[PDB]
Amino acid sequence: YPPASPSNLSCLMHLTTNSLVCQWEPGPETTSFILKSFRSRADCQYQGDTIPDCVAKKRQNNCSIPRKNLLLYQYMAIWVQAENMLGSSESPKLCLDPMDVKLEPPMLQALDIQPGCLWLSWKPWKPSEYMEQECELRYQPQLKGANWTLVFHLPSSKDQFELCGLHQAPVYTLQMRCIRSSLPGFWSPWSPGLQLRPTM
Amino acid sequence: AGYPPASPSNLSCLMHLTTNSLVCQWEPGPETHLPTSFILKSFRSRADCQYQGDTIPDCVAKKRQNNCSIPRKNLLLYQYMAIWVQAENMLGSSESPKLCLDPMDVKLEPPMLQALDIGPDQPGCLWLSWKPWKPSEYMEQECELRYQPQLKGANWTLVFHLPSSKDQFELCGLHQAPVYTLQMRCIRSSLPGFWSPWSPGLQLRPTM
Amino acid sequence: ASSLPQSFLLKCLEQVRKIQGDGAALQEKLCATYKLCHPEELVLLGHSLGIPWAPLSSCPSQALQLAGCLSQLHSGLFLYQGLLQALEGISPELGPTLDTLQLDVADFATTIWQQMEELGMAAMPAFASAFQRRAGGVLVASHLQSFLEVSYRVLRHLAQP
Amino acid sequence: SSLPQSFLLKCLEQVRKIQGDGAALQEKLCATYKLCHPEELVLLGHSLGIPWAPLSSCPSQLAGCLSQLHSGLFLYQGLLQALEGISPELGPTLDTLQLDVADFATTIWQQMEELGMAPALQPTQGAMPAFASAFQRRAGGVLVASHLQSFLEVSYRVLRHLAQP
Repeated sequence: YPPASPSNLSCLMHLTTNSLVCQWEPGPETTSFILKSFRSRADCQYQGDTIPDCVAKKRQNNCSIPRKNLLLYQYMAIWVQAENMLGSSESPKLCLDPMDVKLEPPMLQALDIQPGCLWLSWKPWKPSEYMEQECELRYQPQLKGANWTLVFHLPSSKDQFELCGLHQAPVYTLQMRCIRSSLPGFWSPWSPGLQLRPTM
Repeated sequence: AGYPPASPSNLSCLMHLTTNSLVCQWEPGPETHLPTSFILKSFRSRADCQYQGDTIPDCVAKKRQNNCSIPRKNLLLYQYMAIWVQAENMLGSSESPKLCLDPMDVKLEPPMLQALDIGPDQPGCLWLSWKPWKPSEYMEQECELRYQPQLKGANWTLVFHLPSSKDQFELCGLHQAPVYTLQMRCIRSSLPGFWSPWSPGLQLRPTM
Repeated sequence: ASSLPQSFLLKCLEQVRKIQGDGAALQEKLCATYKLCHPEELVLLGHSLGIPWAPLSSCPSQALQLAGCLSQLHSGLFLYQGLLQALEGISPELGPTLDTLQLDVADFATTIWQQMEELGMAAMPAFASAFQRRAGGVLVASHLQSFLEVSYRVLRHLAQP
Repeated sequence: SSLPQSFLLKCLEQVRKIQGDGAALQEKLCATYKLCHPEELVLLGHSLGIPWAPLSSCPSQLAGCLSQLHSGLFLYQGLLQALEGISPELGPTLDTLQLDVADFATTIWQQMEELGMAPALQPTQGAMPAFASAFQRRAGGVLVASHLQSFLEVSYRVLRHLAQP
């Protein structure tokens, strides 16, 4: 029957596959979905070139525009179209610069060589090494009382960094996360817990 | 016949320094045909509004008003708060999704830009001065100035990242016409905020 | 690398500027209405009335470790919030001005508290007469201003490491 | 300032992204053909006729330097086009570097136009070098990429100065 307008269309630039991956909510099952876009300028008012249509696979509620078909530090209008024999629905268009939309946590580790002290080092997630990031380090003694303490505004990579004052437990957990420095972007997920024993 | 209330949408709030209150507005959707009521509901919270802080007094919209305001006395400025609208009539009720904001992150008026007859006692010059909108002078802001000669599809020339106050600002080399049009707008510096509208255009004559 | 979010420090600096204007508005009112314009003159009344002052000794220190400075800032602000309440609005003509100032100050304290919570960092004088309330008003406004002028520096320093 | 700080911020990012693509290409030519020291290919630069984008002493007329930036880039996207893919093992790596130089040129060009800073005369691609044989295309690939790299090493400097984070 007539397809309902798809919703909650989101898009993320996957550096791994080097492609803008979009996904929508197909809505009340009743068809085919075609992620359609067009090159444009800001606010997506400019009706630029037609980015070749990406037709979603069978039971996949997402598509994926290869970077060969995208201008990069420029805006574009995206929308999904649901088409049934009884009509076609179409989602609201999004206006994004693909470079504005997915970071993976930085590589935190122990500095490979004082009491209550930990030496550390980290390097950014390589595929985003080009991006200037600002990170957050959070740590805590692995005690029954969960309380995280942070360190803000750290670089995306540190040669060596001595975290100190760590005497409140034999072991501490540390995680780190980064975000694009001064331009739009979301935080990366926190890096995996890192149990480390402060120099006891 | 009567329909249940639809979940309100496009909920937006603006902190007005003039009235010193957060004014929110939404779109109620299709006419229900029943006496349906709307209530602006909120509670103090924290970033990401997951934290259930103190409840903030309901704000019932007047009939025909798709907006409601929260007085400064009810707000905790510089902390986040969750806000949503609830509609309801005999056949049901709905709610808008929750909006998470710090009232101070959401309304500026243009800076006060004025000319000066500083004079050189050299051709193509103007001297300007500007002060920020008074009610907002405690927040640091940066401004943009745009000017253009009154010509055939003359285009704006821009000056970005300007200070919010300038006692004397020389602008020379304006030779394309006898009269130029200048305008300035400001925005909260380094923190969330929207650009103010552009001040009304000045028509100045450069020197000579 | 700081234990404080750069936005927190910025919102704090914005609150100092805001309170500094409120107090300025108050000190203009008291000098226009009651010709009480030079707090200097009221120096001794500071002891006579018992105006508690506020230290920030822990502030010209700290860095990645700064709960001490955050606790002084809060308690200092918390104190002036109390003294201003003690003035019982001073008078009808100054009531609104003083009220603006005390809400602002109170919320600035609250705000520093809740942030300490988040980050894990975890009585009043008498003023028994029109004049005492007016004088106490002039002294507390000026002690608040000194406190804030010192805090502005502590914060600017914290925000620019 | 004459330029939007977020434009300079994105510019500085594209320069880096591109330095990353070019390092990828050079890494690929070395791993795939043992061409690993452009110092050794230098003299073939003559032969090949690889030009050199000159940032005509421009540490600062933005309309003039931002345009020197766009033309340099416009030239390298020409040379990289000329390399006709280099070879199947390299086409993808090269194509990445190419698209990225192409966008940065565009981006810079659009900003200039929206600021009325664009050169009166608009740029037209030049007579691209003769990368006739496979070896010319590979050694062309090593050289062009090394030229591009020093170009972006200077560009990053002028841009980082303007854009004060």
